[PDB]
Amino acid sequence: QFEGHFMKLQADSNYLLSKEYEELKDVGRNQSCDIALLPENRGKNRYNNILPYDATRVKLSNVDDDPCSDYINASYIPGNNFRREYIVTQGPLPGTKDDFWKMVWEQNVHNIVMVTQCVEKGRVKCDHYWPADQDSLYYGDLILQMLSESVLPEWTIREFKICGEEQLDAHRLIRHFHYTVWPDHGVPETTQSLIQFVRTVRDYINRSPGAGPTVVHCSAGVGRTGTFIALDRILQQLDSKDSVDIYGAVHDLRLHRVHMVQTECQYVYLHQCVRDVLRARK
Repeated sequence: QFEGHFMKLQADSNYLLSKEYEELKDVGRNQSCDIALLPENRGKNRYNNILPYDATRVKLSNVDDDPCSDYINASYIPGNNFRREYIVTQGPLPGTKDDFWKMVWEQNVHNIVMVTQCVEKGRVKCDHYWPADQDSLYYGDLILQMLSESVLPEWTIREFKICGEEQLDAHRLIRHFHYTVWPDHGVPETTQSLIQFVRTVRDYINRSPGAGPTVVHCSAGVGRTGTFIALDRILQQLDSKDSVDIYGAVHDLRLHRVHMVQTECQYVYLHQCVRDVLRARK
């Protein structure tokens, strides 16, 4: 049934697909971002036009001295199973790296997804915010150590040990999934690459049932990040319900954070992924 739906959307040079995507443009955008606009938080945002909504931002534990110490450019995102299934965030800045790992710890994060390179087309997109070697490093009051690094053709998987400096016995294993082949222009050259990356991450998410939200970020945490989350949601729907609601998924993402699935081309790519999964099965 999806195949016929997608064919009708593509008819007349994607007329109905484009109309549907444009129907989403205003979704969620009347929500305030006043906290992110406070002057004390100005240096904490990578992009002026990509701020979390007050109603869905992730809050850090407040430091007794600074009233704006609770701020990070990050948003809760629902999935098929939980209201706070993901946390989406920007590529950390040098000045927000400690806040990022504080959020990871406080939110009980066990899986982090990164869908960007640190530098692309000579432009800085994300700071290298994890250890480069096997030696331990403090990020604020949290000790981080890279236990392993596995470089595969289309992504890299790292294992980190994290623990607070007070309770060295109460450590946690974190997995980091770095998608390394998103091209400098457009969307991935194949659907198979992001499908299989998503399936890999989801298999690890399903293995940590007590974990907090899965962190997902790119540079701004909206375009590639929203494509990853939408694809994760609809591949689960396809395997379970045998149904698929791409529009509803992107709509729900937009309610929680601006620009999720930021281009029509990314919206098309999601439809092509579903079509390709179905075709491979028929």
